[PDB]
Amino acid sequence: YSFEQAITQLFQQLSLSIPDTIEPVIGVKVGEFACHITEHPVGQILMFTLPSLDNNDEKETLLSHNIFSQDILKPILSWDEVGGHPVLWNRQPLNSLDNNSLYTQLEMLVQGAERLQTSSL
Amino acid sequence: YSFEQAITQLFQQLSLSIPDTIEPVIGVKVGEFACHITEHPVGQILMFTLPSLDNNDEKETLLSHNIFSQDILKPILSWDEVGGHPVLWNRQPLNSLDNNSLYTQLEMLVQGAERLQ
Repeated sequence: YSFEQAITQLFQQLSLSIPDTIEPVIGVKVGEFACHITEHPVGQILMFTLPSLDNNDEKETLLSHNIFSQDILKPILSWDEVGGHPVLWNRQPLNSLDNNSLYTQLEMLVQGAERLQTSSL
Repeated sequence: YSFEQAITQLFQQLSLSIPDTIEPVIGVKVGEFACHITEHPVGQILMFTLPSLDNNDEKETLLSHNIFSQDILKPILSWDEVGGHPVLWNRQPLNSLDNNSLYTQLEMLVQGAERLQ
């Protein structure tokens, strides 16, 4: 199961037109979240977005978002030390995907991005 | 591999006595790190340890340990809000394990705990 085929199916389930040329890093906008999909490392489908973090959130609160859960697609909050900004991402094997695999991954990623903006109050 | 079979092979490699009855959560002490191994969710082998972080590390420094890399066994640093302590963990599918898969996962987890310094 290649990246090309994976993206195709995903775009077919998003009511999106199958791109004639599938770039290495694909961008899909879900609401206000620009999500990027790519193969990294080879054999793994990685999805990531750049969230907005409340400057008033402590490290403990941010790290609490990364505790393991029963959903292996729950995204991880990290820092692009170099880029100087947060990176939220998830990941799964390209060889064990199901019809709804990629959609759920993208959905769990956005859901995680929304939770991060739900914390100030 | 069933959870029991994976644990048995790992313990043989670590030369550790295998309990008569294998519990769902299994611990192993490596150096100064107590590591816990369990199947969660079903079909996934989860390992985690409770590290001691450097109080000098800022928010950005701690979260930088979580960026994705080429090694899918690189551990994730998180926090248990109730216990009030950090939790470092990694995970991989039970259905795609090899002879040294769990040993490598444990090695990567401890290596990560050491990098937190």
